[PDB]
Amino acid sequence: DFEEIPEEYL
Amino acid sequence: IVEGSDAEIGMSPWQVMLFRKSPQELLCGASLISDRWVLTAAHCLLYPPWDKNFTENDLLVRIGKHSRTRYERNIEKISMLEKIYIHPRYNWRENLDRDIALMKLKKPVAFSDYIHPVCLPDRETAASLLQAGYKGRVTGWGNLKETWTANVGKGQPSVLQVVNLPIVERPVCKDSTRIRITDNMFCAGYKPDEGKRGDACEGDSGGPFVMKSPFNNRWYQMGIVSWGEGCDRDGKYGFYTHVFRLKKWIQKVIDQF
Amino acid sequence: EADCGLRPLFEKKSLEDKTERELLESYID
Repeated sequence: DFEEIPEEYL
Repeated sequence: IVEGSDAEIGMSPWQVMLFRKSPQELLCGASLISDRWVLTAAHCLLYPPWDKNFTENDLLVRIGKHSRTRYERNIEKISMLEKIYIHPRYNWRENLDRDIALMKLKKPVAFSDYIHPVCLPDRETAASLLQAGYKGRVTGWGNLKETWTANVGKGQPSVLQVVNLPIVERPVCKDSTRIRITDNMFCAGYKPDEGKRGDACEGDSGGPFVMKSPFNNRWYQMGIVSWGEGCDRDGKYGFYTHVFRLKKWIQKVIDQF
Repeated sequence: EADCGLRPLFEKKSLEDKTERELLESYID
């Protein structure tokens, strides 16, 4: 694999 | 999805991906029935047998996707869960009866060319669409094969996959499993002498089994990807949650009034 | 009431998808 999503969600 | 095809863009605007935070991974499929509600399979959130028990904070919901792994910045929408509801009589111990569950989004999502809700059936619709022989359509990002040679390829698809399967006669379903099927399920797939194949597979669960109404031109969600014995095996079929019967529960949970 | 079931890039644009007809024909058999 996955491209990284914004971390605010992680 | 086994023996499927790449979906066209915007083909299933109601298709939702259930994403896990850490580890980052694809949990299941799900559908958008509205501006704030998502319909999925219960066994995606809770299945003690495997110590599976997700909570509102462990997941993410990604709506408007095509590619499985990409982060489609301009098109997809990433939502957080506000509350999860599992059918009180979900039987994960013997047959996964009533394998249904709703999830309430924290904030409503904005519809688009890529994000649009699917319809839920009414009595007559269910009544006339849910007939053996009639074809449905399954969609997902799950396994392309029941099994495969490690490191020699990729069991997962790059983009959303799609497959059209026919509904099978109850008696036929019943005689295909030693499992106790209920009136809350239904089976689909081609028969051995049918000359065709296709099935949902691990990763496709929670996904929607939809049908198109020739009279009103709208798509209806008749079932949810539930369970199955392997993937694309002859003389075996896939089991789907009967969305029409569990409707009162949905009704009761949603409370639009 | 709320609209649903009508794909913005399909139904609404008067276009159909590649295997949509297999669904439709399955009714009129």
